[PDB]
Amino acid sequence: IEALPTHIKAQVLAEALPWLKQLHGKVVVVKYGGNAMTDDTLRRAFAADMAFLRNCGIHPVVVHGGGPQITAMLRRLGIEGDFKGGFRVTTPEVLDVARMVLFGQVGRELVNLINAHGPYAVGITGEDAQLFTAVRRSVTVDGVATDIGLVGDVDQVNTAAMLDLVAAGRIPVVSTLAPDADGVVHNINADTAAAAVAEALGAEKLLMLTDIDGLYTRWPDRDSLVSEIDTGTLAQLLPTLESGMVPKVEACLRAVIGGVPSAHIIDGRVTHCVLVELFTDAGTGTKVVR
Amino acid sequence: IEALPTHIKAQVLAEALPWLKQLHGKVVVVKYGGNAMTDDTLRRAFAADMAFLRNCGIHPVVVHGGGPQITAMLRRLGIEGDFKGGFRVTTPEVLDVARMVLFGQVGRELVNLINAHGPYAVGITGEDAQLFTAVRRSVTVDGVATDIGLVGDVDQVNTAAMLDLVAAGRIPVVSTLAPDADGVVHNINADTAAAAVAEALGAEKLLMLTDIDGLYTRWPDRDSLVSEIDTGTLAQLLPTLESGMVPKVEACLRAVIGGVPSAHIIDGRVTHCVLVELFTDAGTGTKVVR
Amino acid sequence: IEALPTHIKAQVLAEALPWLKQLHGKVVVVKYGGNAMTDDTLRRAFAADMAFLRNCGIHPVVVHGGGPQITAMLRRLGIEGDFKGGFRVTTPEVLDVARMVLFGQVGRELVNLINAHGPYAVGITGEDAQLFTAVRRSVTVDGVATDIGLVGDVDQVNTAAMLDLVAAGRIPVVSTLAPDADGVVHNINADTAAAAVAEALGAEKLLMLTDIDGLYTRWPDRDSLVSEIDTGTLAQLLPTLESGMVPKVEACLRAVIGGVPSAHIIDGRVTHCVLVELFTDAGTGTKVVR
Amino acid sequence: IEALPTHIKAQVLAEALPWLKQLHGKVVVVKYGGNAMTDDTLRRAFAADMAFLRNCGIHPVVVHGGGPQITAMLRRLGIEGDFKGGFRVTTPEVLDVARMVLFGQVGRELVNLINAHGPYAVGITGEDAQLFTAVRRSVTVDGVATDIGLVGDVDQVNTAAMLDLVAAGRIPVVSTLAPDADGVVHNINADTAAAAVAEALGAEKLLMLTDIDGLYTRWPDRDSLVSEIDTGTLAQLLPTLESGMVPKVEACLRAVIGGVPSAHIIDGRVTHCVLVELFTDAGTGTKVVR
Amino acid sequence: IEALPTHIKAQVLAEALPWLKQLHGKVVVVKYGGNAMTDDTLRRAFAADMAFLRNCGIHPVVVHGGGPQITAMLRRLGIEGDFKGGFRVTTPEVLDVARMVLFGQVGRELVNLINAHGPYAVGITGEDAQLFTAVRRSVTVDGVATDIGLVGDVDQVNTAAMLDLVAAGRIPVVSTLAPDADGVVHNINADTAAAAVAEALGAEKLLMLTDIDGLYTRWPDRDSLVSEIDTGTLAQLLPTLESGMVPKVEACLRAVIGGVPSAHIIDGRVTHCVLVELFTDAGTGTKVVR
Amino acid sequence: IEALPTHIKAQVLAEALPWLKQLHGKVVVVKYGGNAMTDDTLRRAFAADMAFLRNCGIHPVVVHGGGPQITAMLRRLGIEGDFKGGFRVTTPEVLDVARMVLFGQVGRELVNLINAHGPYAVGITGEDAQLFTAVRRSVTVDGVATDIGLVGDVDQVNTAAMLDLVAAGRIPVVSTLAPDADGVVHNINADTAAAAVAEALGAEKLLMLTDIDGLYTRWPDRDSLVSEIDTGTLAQLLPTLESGMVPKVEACLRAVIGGVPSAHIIDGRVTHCVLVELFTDAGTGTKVVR
Ligand SMILES: COc1ccc2[nH]cc(CC#N)c2c1
Ligand SMILES: COc1ccc2[nH]cc(CC#N)c2c1
Ligand SMILES: COc1ccc2[nH]cc(CC#N)c2c1
Repeated sequence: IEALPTHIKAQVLAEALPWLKQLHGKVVVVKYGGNAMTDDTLRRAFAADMAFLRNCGIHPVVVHGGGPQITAMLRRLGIEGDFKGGFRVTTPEVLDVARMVLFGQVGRELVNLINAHGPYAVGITGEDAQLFTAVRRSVTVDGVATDIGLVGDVDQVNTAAMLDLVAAGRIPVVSTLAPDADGVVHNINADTAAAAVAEALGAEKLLMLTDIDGLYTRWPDRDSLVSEIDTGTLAQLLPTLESGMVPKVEACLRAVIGGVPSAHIIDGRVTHCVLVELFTDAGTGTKVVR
Repeated sequence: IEALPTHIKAQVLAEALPWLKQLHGKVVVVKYGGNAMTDDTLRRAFAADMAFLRNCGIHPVVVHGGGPQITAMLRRLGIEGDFKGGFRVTTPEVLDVARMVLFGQVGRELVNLINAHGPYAVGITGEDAQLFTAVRRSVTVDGVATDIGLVGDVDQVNTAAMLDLVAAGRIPVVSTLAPDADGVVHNINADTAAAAVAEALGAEKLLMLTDIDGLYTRWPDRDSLVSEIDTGTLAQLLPTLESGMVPKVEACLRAVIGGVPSAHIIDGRVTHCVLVELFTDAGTGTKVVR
Repeated sequence: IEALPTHIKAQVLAEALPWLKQLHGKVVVVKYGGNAMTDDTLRRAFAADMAFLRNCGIHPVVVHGGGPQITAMLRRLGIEGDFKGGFRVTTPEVLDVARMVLFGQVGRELVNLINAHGPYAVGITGEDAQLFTAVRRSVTVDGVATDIGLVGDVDQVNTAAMLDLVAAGRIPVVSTLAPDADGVVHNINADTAAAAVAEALGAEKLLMLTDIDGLYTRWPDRDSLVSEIDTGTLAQLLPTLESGMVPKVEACLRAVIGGVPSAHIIDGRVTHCVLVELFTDAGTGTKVVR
Repeated sequence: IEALPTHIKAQVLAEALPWLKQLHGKVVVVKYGGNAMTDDTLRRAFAADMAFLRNCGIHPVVVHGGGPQITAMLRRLGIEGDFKGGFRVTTPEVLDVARMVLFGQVGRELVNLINAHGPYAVGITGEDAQLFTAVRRSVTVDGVATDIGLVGDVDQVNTAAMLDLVAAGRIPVVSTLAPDADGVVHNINADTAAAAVAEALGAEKLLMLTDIDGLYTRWPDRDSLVSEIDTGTLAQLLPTLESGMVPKVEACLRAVIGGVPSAHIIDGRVTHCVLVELFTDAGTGTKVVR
Repeated sequence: IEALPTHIKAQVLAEALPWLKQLHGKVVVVKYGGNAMTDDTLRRAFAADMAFLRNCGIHPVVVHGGGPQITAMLRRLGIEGDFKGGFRVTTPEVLDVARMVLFGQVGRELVNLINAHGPYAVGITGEDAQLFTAVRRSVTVDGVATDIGLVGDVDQVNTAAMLDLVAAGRIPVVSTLAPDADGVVHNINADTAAAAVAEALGAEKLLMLTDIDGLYTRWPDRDSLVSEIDTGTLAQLLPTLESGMVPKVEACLRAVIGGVPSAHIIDGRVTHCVLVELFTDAGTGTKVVR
Repeated sequence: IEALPTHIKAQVLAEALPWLKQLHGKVVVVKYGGNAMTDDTLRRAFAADMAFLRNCGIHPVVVHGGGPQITAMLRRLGIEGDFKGGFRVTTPEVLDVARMVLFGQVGRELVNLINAHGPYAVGITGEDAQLFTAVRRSVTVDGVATDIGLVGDVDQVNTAAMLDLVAAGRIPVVSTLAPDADGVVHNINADTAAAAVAEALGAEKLLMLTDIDGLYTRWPDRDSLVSEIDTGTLAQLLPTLESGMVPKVEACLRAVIGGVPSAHIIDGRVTHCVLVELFTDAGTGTKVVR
């Protein structure tokens, strides 16, 4: 990268100014998952990008999944799954394992990676300082609403306490597990939790790290890819998308309808995707507005 | 407990005043382990006692072990141990498991128990916000100093950041794992870590929850039990005590020599031991001064 | 009190937790009078109980009477009383004496007693920093409303300035004398003033130290005594009670109707009554709610 | 005062600027006694002058005596005096009376007078919030040091707590009674206490209201009067002055040696003396420096 | 001024108290121009008067004109004027000169004069920290509304940022030039700007330094001069006054209608006019209320 | 700039992180002059670069010259110069013009340019709030020290007040004129003033905008250009450099000897030079250390 003239190194920097000003002093919630989380080079760049934001006076908040890791640990422990539709029933035993893996393993990697750049990252769940609570969610399989155990949605968020942490110059790394109103800890889908914290905290943007270029109208036509779309005409598209796409899209809808100015679905496989989406116009993602 | 006259209910309350005043606004570090951690009734009372302290304007800081739990999980995972002397070699694989169990399991139970009383408890390791670092410790077996993997002592403690958390009305529940200077996470003996945070934070007292009445001069003579002892004549006794006793006693020495006014070894098997040691003279523990 | 097993010393302490949490950070106004004020052992315990509250992070505010002391000083000075019904006409001369005795004698004893435990207690009247004002009250004798001099009710209270003092960790000891709108100092009935500060400050509880077990429905049937009663059915009882009882009861009504959660009439003759009423269920008092 | 041209009304105002700047944000301790305290017109002007200072952002602190009032009350109460030399033995009974008169009568008049201008004045003794302590003083009669009861000197002053009160925009009116180290309240000579608070608080000036023009070298030569004098050559004069003069002069010495820039002895019989001494060069007083 | 008895030096000082209290902690906007700005003795006294206010804890804000100075510099530069009616067309070239003279010359004199008394004065325009903006004003000549270049009225005022400066103990010296919404700097009539800042800042008073005794009903009858007048009956007089008088009077109307308690037109030729108007009843000015 | 792949737009951004972290929360003093000040495209980019820094939470402080502009205005005014050696004698008349041009013209352009990006820029001299003072400097011509009027060096700097302005999120644009100890305003060489504020404020870096590539050892050998040099071996070179170079180099020496970590001489003719020097390694400048 040394053979690039110094006068264009300058212009790409200067073209970040309007987004630097837009984002200065603002909350940005980032849901992190996919291959940006399993490849060492992508995950290092993500950590560095969160340190970037922080050394700009932007306030990143990180929400992480970990689905495959939970599966692998359950298998190492020889815990037999029960399945309704294609969901695993989260028994008390499976919650324990899930909590142990998300907060004790996956979140620790990200904290330590970010903290190679400074004393920034701090891991939390809904359990810590009652930062947020959960309500038992139910799922519908082949038409009928069914219970699949200790799985919930984010209920309410201690907005104030949360915003103090970011003000101290700290980056919350959020494992999505939280008590219900009786203290019973539930596991929350990370895409959903991200949307819910973003709306609670009054975030400026919600970034979705996903394993695709962006939202395709009529997959797999290459002509279908989109830069930007509103909630109205997005929700009208929701019933068509592939199974894996629904969660990333419903979170974008819940967030932007919730008042977040824009939610973004960007390519977690691109190294430094967070930087390209926030500080350049060459975004491969797709932006969502009302 | 209803058949006790109301005029003696009053006196036992009034006799807490001199310790309430002594402890108001002060840091108390509590190392929690043993049966006060595995029996539901004792562990609930401990949680309630930490909420007590906090609703008095005292600042409890909780440091927890978890030795047996780590063993059990390693066995469930079929991870083969390597042993020098009688210590397990903490490989990278064993650290991961240890971190996962201490922070993702054992610390979560205590956080949720305390948080039945309010939004108080918050789990941390040395990794979070770089709250403290570790230095690789070595051990001596049958005379020779030997390496037993990623096991360390607390190196340095972010005293300021730590004291802000307690000031926000929060109870840190500390899992004793911390980066070394190269970011490599080590597991720290919980008795040692407790002594080290206590000295760093300028704690007023260090409480040691242990599975005994107190320190016996010449075990097992019942006539040997002691109420109070200084560092000088305690250190002269250290080479005699049973293997399990050394860590609880060396931490008391490192802490009180470090400037902590008094370290206490109290009976974790007594329900509400923390209350009896802090607010009554009927302590079964043994106090340590210089 | 040493022959009581250490495991019950613990339980009576632990049973204070729910009231400690309820009262942490809250204002409690205590009207102090009667024999809890003239016996050295009771008055010392009261002082110690106010230091207790303060070393729990509770905010006590003390309002005191002094009726008998004023009488005695007037008699020592040979000041002749004028009496309408059974009230003394508070002339300018009698106000001076009253102020001198309440603020210069009775309030000083309590300040010095409390301040044996720390730099806590601070004496004030309505005159100091204009903390509250008075409006000339009139009385009805044998049916007709009559003037009995410079006697008033609390008019308005500098709520903000008052709440700063408690925040500095100080215990206001309030002598109930205050300017009217023309600067003319009036003497205010202490039971009434207590109710009025309690409502102004948003106190959590109002404690009434009185010389009885509690409120009797149909005195002197022992079967008449009550633990708890609301304002509606209390006010319906007011026209029956003994002359001395009216002031303690009307203050409870004005306070709980004013929004104070509960007012209490407790036995000032019991040593440490404040402790038993606040931190035990063995209360001899009687609680008042709406 | 209306027949004075408006162009000289202006100049006398403008000539206050250098003292306004010198005194802005500074502590000025004023000992108030004498006829400036017994004549209604002088005492009203003094009150108004303290409100002046405060509405300039200067920090007045008022210390008051009351010797004659104590005598009169003791006589009304028929309390027999015991006298060694010409001092009254302050028995426990005489302390009580003294405290009652100084704090409950004399200090109340001044508080209410000042508070005709705003919520400024606040009465205190050493007892309140432990603002200062006393040490038992002894006196020498006809050569021998003799005990004359509960009379002391100011020992130590809670400088910080005191300076917070002035910062809240409050004027402390100080009755000079304070606990000794065992809680035993003593009466302190007001001239002495004034010097001691002035030095503790780092006052800019100490003002002494006295019943004379100023310090005369060789009284009663009119040619003897002085504008200014240092400590060295003042102390050399101390053994000559009239009995009543010693206390006003020793306080000036203890204060200016203590580091207070200048102590002043001014004419309490002049209406608005405080204003003339602080904001004009036409001072009748006498200034003291090192 | 030394031959004036010290007892009347005192009374004129004491008669400032009610205005000192009224103005303590309040904003006073002063428009400064005329001969109080060109004579060295008057301008020094004005500077000293602003230091007076500040060393009383009053918050002066200074707005200055400079019409004649701009003319003189334009003439020295040989810049030819264009005139519609009797107004100069402010071209880009004339703005530059105006800004250069007002902010770089006239405002510097006043800053340095005030700052002989302390680190008080600070020069600003609407350009600095976007403290206020301008909207292009038009004028009506012989009946028709006409453009006369880059001349505007104060549009909106950064009230908060402005009030922080005064709180730091600083005196803003305001040159009345400000950007429009496109960044194009305009020159604002100083009388108008003064009224607009006064209303924005919630000033207690607006002082107008002008070259006259006060507002005459039917000039030049000496019997016409007035002490006080409301907005209603003032506005009904506006169409009659001399050309130079309109701006001083319309600003008084815009300010007092805007909520400022009183605007004053005082005699800038009297040395220390600000002092006489604020702290004496011998005002030659004329006060305006609703 | 659109034809550049998005994966290299990312890398140049990511390579700013180590300088972003180094500079976060730090003071950077920038001396601005030369063609970066007279060409519209360069001066706009400079303004934008100062907004960049500010929207990163870096604290820029701008010091500006204006030599040629002063000359031009003096010539337009027909003010005859007096010259000793090749310096103009700054008479009172020339100071006035200099102040008027620097603060009223040159500084206004930069303030308005920066303030197109937000309410950031604020113009000051040493006169405002006494932010810094000057001491009359003398010059040596052909060997002899000679007076050339009201020209000085920065004497002392109100470090605290200055650092508050930057903390409020404001960018001081400094015209280098300041009072001496008698209030007599002097003109200060801008290169010198920049070095002096940088050292006073504890700046992290001093940036020098100059019209060259960088410091040449033996000009004009192209082989002479340097990236980095310490003070020792730089000072040994000072006696050789071209006349225009001395001021830029002596300021670098006074600053880095004064404790500033690094001073930089960079190419004001490169658009966005500030960005390239601070956030890229492709610097054309030359860095100075001890
Ligand atoms: C109050 O909310 C929380 C929750 C978890 C936390 N971990 C570390 C900190 C503070 C630091 N450094 C913290 C705060
Ligand atoms: C502002 O209200 C008051 C009234 C009386 C007081 N006495 C002592 C203090 C403060 C201390 N320590 C105080 C404050
Ligand atoms: C924030 O608004 C402004 C505008 C101009 C200023 N000049 C000097 C200061 C602060 C100081 N000392 C200042 C503040």
